[PDB]
Amino acid sequence: EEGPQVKIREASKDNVDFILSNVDLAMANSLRRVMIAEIPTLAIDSVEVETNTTVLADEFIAHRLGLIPLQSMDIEQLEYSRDCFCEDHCDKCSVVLTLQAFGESESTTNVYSKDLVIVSNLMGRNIGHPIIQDKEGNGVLICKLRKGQELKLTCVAKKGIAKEHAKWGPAAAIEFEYDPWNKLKHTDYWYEQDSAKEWPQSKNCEYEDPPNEGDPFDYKAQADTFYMNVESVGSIPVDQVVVRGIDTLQKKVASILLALTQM
Amino acid sequence: MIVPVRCFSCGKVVGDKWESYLNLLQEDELDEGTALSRLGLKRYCCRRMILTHVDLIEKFLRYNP
Amino acid sequence: MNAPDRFELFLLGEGESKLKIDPDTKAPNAVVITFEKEDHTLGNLIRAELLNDRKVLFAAYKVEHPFFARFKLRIQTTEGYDPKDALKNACNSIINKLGALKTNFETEWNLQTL
Amino acid sequence: ATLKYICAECSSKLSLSRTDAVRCKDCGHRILLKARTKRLVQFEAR
Amino acid sequence: MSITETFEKPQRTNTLRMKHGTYDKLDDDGLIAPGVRVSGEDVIIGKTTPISSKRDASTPLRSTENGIVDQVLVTTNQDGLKFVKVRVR
Ligand SMILES: [Zn+2]
Ligand SMILES: [Zn+2]
Ligand SMILES: [Zn+2]
Repeated sequence: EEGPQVKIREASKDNVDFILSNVDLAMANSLRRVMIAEIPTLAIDSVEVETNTTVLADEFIAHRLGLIPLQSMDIEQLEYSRDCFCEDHCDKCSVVLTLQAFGESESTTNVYSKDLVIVSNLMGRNIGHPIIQDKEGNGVLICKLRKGQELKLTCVAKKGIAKEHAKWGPAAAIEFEYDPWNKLKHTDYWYEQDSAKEWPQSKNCEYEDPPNEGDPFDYKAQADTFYMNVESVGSIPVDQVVVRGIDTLQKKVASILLALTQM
Repeated sequence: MIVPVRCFSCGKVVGDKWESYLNLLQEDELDEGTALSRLGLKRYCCRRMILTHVDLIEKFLRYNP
Repeated sequence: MNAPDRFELFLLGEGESKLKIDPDTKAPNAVVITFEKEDHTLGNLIRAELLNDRKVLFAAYKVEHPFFARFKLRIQTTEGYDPKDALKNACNSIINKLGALKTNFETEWNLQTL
Repeated sequence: ATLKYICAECSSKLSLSRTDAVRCKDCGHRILLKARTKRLVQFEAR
Repeated sequence: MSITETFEKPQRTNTLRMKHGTYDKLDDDGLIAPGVRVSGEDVIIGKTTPISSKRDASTPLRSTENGIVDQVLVTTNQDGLKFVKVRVR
């Protein structure tokens, strides 16, 4: 469809190894940054501690809670708490969850993220569900209790972005490479005896044509064709991270044309 | 204290693989390296996260008060 | 304690506008736009695009201090060509370019088996 | 109802004022802990 | 002789000797309880002293510090004195 060009190599519920082509490095890189820091998501951002006899401090547990990946499928149908016209929080802008655990058995009692319970009305939108990916349906191990120890909390999820705090980040890592063959000469290889022999060859060198001995430096060739690979943290489908990233960046660029308008 | 929820460097959820790492060692008698790799942890930043953890809560739990 | 809030990185404080346009004196047909609550993501993007336009004599961006979230965009264009227009042409060219990418992706994503 | 002070070892809830010495019941320990307040504490999950 | 000190909430009487802090967090036993958040120059240990009616002898939290009361201990010395230890997290 003319313009940017996607060419997926791998795909799954966790990673999207693809190949952006026919685009400026800037755009490629801008998208890379947006996926990392500006894609809306839901995450614990308030914890009320009623009972805590655990070996961990409140802020310690609180901190971890906020790091628990939460379902953010329909995150767009959840207003930012700072915008919402209510007082503090409500179902229109926040998801409330509870955690109640008691050291009953004699063996250590594990408090996972599955033990979290939504207490607010989700209104039918896929949101707030603690993400689970372990072959045991336990999820993230929040804390541990000895017989007698108790923990009664109340978390208030909220929509946020990574820029404000990494917890709100939907992405994990983002492989990024271009010109596996240093034809553009964007880098000067360090060596002892042999540049090529000492430097490991990249995966993407296969997906490209090795330079030819005689050909003089192609001083016009620019930087297009970037070999990426996104990895979702779970709060959002892998493909979504990309798509929504592309969309978010698109919004920013638009928020500026609108500024020129009312200017 | 306990398995950090995410890896400091990339954020990849790692705080949901402690018990698995442990079993992969005792029950399956696998070596640390071969174990972390089977947990999807390929980049040394995530690998170190688990391989270097110290589950001090176990000893903490050993107190009564 | 002295550290500013995190939202200030993307939220405009009171008495602030997303764009500040001023006439450059060092040269004709030049402007210096101050983008508030934005960083390298936009600066280098709109910058790279403004460069594809041949009727654009000058385009550069810089964040004067990493503590604050804002950057300056300076543009120079041929007589008759308004700099505020090159920014429009660039923005639109981006939005379109990105839109096409969003489509090409949601397509290739379908032809996948996993 | 209530639980002003708590014992260090037996963890048995105590509660007394002045002239009431500074011990606990059964356990002659003289430590005692303040016991967490009821006013719920809020936290930034950051 | 008969000149003791008492852990409690002082609110001025014939002396007006207190400090620029805020005793609004001490319980009647003159001690904040675990869970309470303390900062600024708040009073952690309110105490009085009648010199021969109320002269402030209370321990305020450190200035450039601020956290949450992690624990309070009320013991007795080897002689018999009443001891107080407030751990702030
Ligand atoms: Zn609301
Ligand atoms: Zn990592
Ligand atoms: Zn006792």
